[PDB]
Amino acid sequence: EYQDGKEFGIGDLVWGKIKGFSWWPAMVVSWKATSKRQAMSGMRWVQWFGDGKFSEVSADKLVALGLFSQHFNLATFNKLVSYRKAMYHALEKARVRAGKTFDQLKPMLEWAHGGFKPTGIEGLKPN
Amino acid sequence: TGGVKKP
Repeated sequence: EYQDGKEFGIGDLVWGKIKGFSWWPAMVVSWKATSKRQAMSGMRWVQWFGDGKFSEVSADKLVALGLFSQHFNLATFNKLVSYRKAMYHALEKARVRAGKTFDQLKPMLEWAHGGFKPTGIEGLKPN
Repeated sequence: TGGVKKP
């Protein structure tokens, strides 16, 4: 699945961009998780943190969640509790995976905005 | 409240 030469694989934490919304954190999933259909070549199914819904998104409309400060939207974060909830669940997941200990958002956000230290982006990988 | 996200 997803053998199209384009970026991203199953389990990858990503920012995803669909019409009408800020960049939003998501996880790349298999089409079978979606009970929908196979993604068009060049595209990935993602499941969004916060609301748990699925979108089929172009691999060119996805970036690694690791590039955090570059896509974090501070205005959206201040404006929307749904975005703040989305950030928590996505960063929680980021934490567990990498090795990171530490309104409980604060040091998660700082750690994220700071570049996911000590581990770096490398510790965001799925397995 | 489930399924596919609507833009």
